Amino acid sequence: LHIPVMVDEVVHCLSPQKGQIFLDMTFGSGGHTKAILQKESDIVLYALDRDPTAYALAEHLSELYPKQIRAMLGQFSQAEALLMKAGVQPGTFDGVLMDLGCSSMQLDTPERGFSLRKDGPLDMRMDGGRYPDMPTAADVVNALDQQALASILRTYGEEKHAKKIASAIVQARSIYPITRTQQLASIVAGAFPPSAIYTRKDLLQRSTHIATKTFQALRIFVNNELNELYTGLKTAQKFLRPGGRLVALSFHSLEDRIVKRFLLGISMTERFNLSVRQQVMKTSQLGSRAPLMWELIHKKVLSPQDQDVQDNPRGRSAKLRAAIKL
Amino acid sequence: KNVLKIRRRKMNHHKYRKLVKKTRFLRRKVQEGRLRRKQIKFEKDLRRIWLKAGLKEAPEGWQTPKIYLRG
RNA sequence: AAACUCCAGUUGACACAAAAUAGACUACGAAAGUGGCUUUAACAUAUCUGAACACACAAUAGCUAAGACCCAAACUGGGAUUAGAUACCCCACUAUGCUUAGCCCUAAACCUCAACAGUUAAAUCAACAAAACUGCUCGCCAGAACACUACGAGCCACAGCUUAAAACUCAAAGGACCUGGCGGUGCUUCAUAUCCCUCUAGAGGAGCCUGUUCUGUAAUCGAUAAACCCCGAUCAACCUCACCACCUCUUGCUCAGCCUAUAUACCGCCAUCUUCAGCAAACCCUGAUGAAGGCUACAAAGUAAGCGCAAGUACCCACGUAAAGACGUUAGGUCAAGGUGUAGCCCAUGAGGUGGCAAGAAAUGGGCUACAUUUUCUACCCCAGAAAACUACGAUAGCCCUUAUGAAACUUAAGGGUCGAAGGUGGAUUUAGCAGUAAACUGAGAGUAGAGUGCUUAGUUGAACAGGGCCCUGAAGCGCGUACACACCGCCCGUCACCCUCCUCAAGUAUACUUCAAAGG
Ligand SMILES: Nc1ncnc2c1ncn2[C@@H]1O[C@H](CSCC[C@H](N)C(=O)O)[C@@H](O)[C@H]1O
Ligand SMILES: [K+]
Ligand SMILES: [K+]
Ligand SMILES: [K+]
Ligand SMILES: [K+]
Ligand SMILES: [K+]
Ligand SMILES: [K+]
Ligand SMILES: [K+]
Ligand SMILES: [K+]
Ligand SMILES: [K+]
Ligand SMILES: [Mg+2]
Ligand SMILES: [Mg+2]
Ligand SMILES: [Mg+2]
Ligand SMILES: [Mg+2]
Ligand SMILES: [Mg+2]
Ligand SMILES: [Mg+2]
Ligand SMILES: [Mg+2]
Ligand SMILES: [Mg+2]
Ligand SMILES: [Mg+2]
Ligand SMILES: [Mg+2]
Ligand SMILES: [Mg+2]
Ligand SMILES: [Mg+2]
Ligand SMILES: [Mg+2]
Ligand SMILES: [Mg+2]
Ligand SMILES: [Mg+2]
Ligand SMILES: [Mg+2]
Ligand SMILES: [Mg+2]
Ligand SMILES: [Mg+2]
Ligand SMILES: [Mg+2]
Ligand SMILES: [Mg+2]
Ligand SMILES: [Mg+2]
Ligand SMILES: [Mg+2]
Ligand SMILES: [Mg+2]
Ligand SMILES: [Mg+2]
Ligand SMILES: [Mg+2]
Ligand SMILES: [Mg+2]
Ligand SMILES: [Mg+2]
Ligand SMILES: [Mg+2]
Ligand SMILES: [Mg+2]
Ligand SMILES: [Mg+2]
Ligand SMILES: [Mg+2]
Ligand SMILES: [Mg+2]
Ligand SMILES: [Mg+2]
Ligand SMILES: [Mg+2]
Ligand SMILES: [Mg+2]
Ligand SMILES: [Mg+2]
Ligand SMILES: [Mg+2]
Repeated sequence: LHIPVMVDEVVHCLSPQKGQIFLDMTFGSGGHTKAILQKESDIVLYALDRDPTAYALAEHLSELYPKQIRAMLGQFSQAEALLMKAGVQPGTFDGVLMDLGCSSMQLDTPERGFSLRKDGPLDMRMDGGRYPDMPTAADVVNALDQQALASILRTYGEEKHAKKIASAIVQARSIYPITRTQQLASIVAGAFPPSAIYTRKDLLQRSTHIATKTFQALRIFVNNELNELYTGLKTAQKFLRPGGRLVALSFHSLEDRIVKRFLLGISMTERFNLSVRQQVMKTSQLGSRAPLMWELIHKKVLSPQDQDVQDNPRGRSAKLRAAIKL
Repeated sequence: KNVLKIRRRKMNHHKYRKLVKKTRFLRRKVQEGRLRRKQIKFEKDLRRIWLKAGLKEAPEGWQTPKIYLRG
C-alpha cells in the first residue's frame, strides 16, 4: 500500500473548509483527494488525471460522495478547456493540488510498463490508450538518433553517460526491437562493465539499477511532464481564486525548479544552481525582477519526515512548495 | 616548477590524518596496552640487575616508579 | 532579506586594541623576527670549522590557567542564493589574534645559495636559476613508490612531535628546456555580399515538377555534413541496362570473357580549404657544432635558383569577369568512363533472347507556378478598352480527345476540351547578391527518333544599401600559462561491500626455543 505523500502537510496547508471549491489536477490513485474529502464533509472538489484508469477510479469513488467530488480526464494543457466547458473560467478555486510524478498504481502494475524491475510492455505512458497514437517509450528509443536520444537522457534524466547509454540503445534496436522493460534495462547495463549494474546509489544511499535514469528520462519525454507542468501551473493560476492556497509536490529537481521559478517569477532560461558569486559576476557585466504574484506559505521547501521516508521510500524526494495567489 | 611531488605528499598526509581520525579510539587502546608492556619490560630489566648481582629482593626501600604514565 | 531603531548625524568625553605618512629607505638581530614615543639595561668571541639527540632559542596555528575585549574571526545561529545541503554574499556572535604564567617545537622556518678563506686567470658554462671556480671543514645523499608511513625509542607533546624502515610492486621516476596542441587565456586589429545589425529578392506555408530518404517490389549501382540530394544523366517507354523471372549457348564479337571484391593497391579526371600564399631544394651563418634559430633600410646574416601567387594572356580597356591557383589537408569522390595491381568466377560471377520492375503510407532537398490591382484579358509593344472574389486571381495537376516521334505511347511531348482545387504573401530558421549586379523578362544551344519546370549560353529593362559594431562564427599579429603529446572528447587525483600479492597491529591462549652453576655451603 502507498500512503499519500505528505498528506498531513497538504491538508493543513490547504485547510479545506466549508464554502470553498478546490481542484485536483492529478487524482491518480486518489489518496490525497480522499484525504481532502474526509476533513471537510461540506467541501466541493474537482479531479483530473491523464490516466483513464485513474479517471475510472474517481468515477467509481464518486459513488462514495455523489457531488463533493467531480471526476475529469485529460492532461494539464487540456484541463482549462475541459473545465472551460463546465463554464468555471474564473474558477475561484480556493486551492489547486498539483501532485506530480507517476502514480503508485501506474508503477505497481507491471502491465503499464513503468517498472524496470518487473517485465511489462515498454509503454511508460501515463495515458491509458485514451490517445492510441501517443508514442510510447519503445517508440522513442527505436526512432531517435544518438544525438537526439542522448539529449533526452541528459536533459530529462540528469544522466552523465548520455552518449554511452544512448549508443547501446541504438545498437540494440538494430539487432532486435526494444519492446520490453527488462530488455531496455539490460541494454543500458550493457553500456557499462557488468559490475556497474548497481554501483550507482540514490540519495537514500541504497543501490539502484544503472538504468533508473533512462526510465525517468523517457517517462518525462513520453508524457512531456515538464512542458505540461508549466501550462498546468499557469492554468491553475488563472483558475485560482485570489487568496487561494496552491500546493505542489516535486519529487525530482527538474519539476521542483519550475515550481520554484514560477512561484517566484524567476526566468526559466536562467542558469541553474546559481551561486552568490555567479550572481555578482552575472550582473557586473551589465552594469557597464517583476512583482511577485504569490505569497509562499512556507518559505522553504518541506520534505517528508525521515521516519516516513523509510515507510514510503518512493516519496522520499517529495518537495512541497505552497503559495497563495496575489 | 611543478608541485607534483608536493601533491603526492599532500594526499598521503591527508589520508593518514583521515585514517588516524577514524581509528583514534582503537589506536588509543593499543597505545595503552603498549605502555603497560613497556612498563613491565622496564620492571623486568631492573629485577634482572639485582638478581644477577646476588640479591634476592629489591634494594631496601626501592620501589620501581611508573615512568610511562601520563601522570 | 534579516538585523538595529537608547538608531543615525553633529559636538564633547573616552583603550590592556592596532601602530597613516616617513619607508622611492634596505637598517637591526643567530634565526624566528623587528618600522608610534620616551628612558633604563643592552647587541658573545683578537684563527677558523664543530651536534636530529648536549645547551639555548624558534612565525602562524594549538594546549593549560587567570585577565582584557575596540576590531577581526575558525565554529555556530539567522538571512539570502540554490532543485536542495555546504561554500561563495549579508547579519550576529564564539574559540582564537592581546596580557600574564606555563607548555607545544612545527612552516614553501626559502636568498629553495652550509661555515670559513681565497681567485677573476684558465675551459665562461649541460640547461634554467643567481657570472665561473679553488682550498678547508662539518652536515647530508646514493632509482621510483611504499613513506612527513610501520615498529622501537625519547619527549609537560595523548587524533602530537623527532628519529625512521621492510615486504610486496614497477622500468622507469625525476630535473631543465624546445616544439606542438590547448586555455571557461591577455591585448590588438579584423571579415565587405560578410561573423552580427543594416539593403533587395527569395526559401521555409499551397499546388505542381524533380532528387533523395523511407516503405514497397521477384527486380540495379554510385554520390550521400561542410565538399550528396535536376549529383554520374548536355537525360531510363524497347534499346540504353549494369537489375528480376524464365529459357538458351559453351574456345564463346576478341590469341576469350567478367559493370566480380578491393577507390584502404592505383593511373586517369576531380571535390575541398582556395573568397588561401605558401611549398620544396641547394648553400651560408648563429646557438660551445643541443633540441633549435636566422629580422631591423640612418639595416644587426642571410642568399644565387624552382613551383604557386604575381606578371602575361582570353573576353569590350590598364577595369571587371573568366582562366589560373603550388605543396599539403579530408586513406575525400570515382575499379560502373576507360586502363590496371591484387584476389576470385570459367557449364558461369561469362554470353544471348523473351517479358517485367522502376510504385507511394509518407518525410525531406532543389526548382516551377501562384496567391493578384505595380494585378487579369485583348489590341499595341508603353497616351487604349474591359476584367476585378464562389462564372475573379490561381494547375505546366486530374479526366477526356486529337496531333507529333516511334515498330511499339493509359504512359513521352505539344495542342484542344472539360475541370476551377489548395493557395489570400508563409513560425523557428535560412539562401543569394556590391552594378549593368540583384530582381524581372525574352531567345538560342547541347543531348533524343521523341522526351526536363534540368543544364549551358546570348540579350533586354534595371534597382536598393554600402554605414555601425565584436555575444556567437572564423582570421591575423604580439604575448602569457601548460602535469596535455592518443594532444582538453586530454591527462591526473580521491572515492567505492569486485579481486589477488604483501605487510602491520592485536585479545586472550597455549607452543616450542634461550637463560641460570660464569653460583653457594
Ligand atoms: N500532465 C498531466 N496531466 C494530468 N495528469 C497527469 C499529468 N502528468 C501526470 N498526471 C497524473 O497525475 C498523477 C500523479 S502521481 C499520483 C498522485 C495522486 N494524488 C495519487 O492518488 O497518488 C498520476 O495519476 C499521473 O498519471
Ligand atoms: K604609526
Ligand atoms: K611605509
Ligand atoms: K622563497
Ligand atoms: K604554446
Ligand atoms: K515561401
Ligand atoms: K584518388
Ligand atoms: K576503373
Ligand atoms: K581492378
Ligand atoms: K521549394
Ligand atoms: Mg599516496
Ligand atoms: Mg527588514
Ligand atoms: Mg663555532
Ligand atoms: Mg650527528
Ligand atoms: Mg645545529
Ligand atoms: Mg628539528
Ligand atoms: Mg613557537
Ligand atoms: Mg596563544
Ligand atoms: Mg565585530
Ligand atoms: Mg573573543
Ligand atoms: Mg598591544
Ligand atoms: Mg620567513
Ligand atoms: Mg655549519
Ligand atoms: Mg650556456
Ligand atoms: Mg629510494
Ligand atoms: Mg609534518
Ligand atoms: Mg609519525
Ligand atoms: Mg610509535
Ligand atoms: Mg514549399
Ligand atoms: Mg539510388
Ligand atoms: Mg552507397
Ligand atoms: Mg563510396
Ligand atoms: Mg563528405
Ligand atoms: Mg529487354
Ligand atoms: Mg529497360
Ligand atoms: Mg555481369
Ligand atoms: Mg580516396
Ligand atoms: Mg587582351
Ligand atoms: Mg586583368
Ligand atoms: Mg574560376
Ligand atoms: Mg595568375
Ligand atoms: Mg574512403
Ligand atoms: Mg573494371
Ligand atoms: Mg550473368
Ligand atoms: Mg476563373
Ligand atoms: Mg490542363
Ligand atoms: Mg502514330
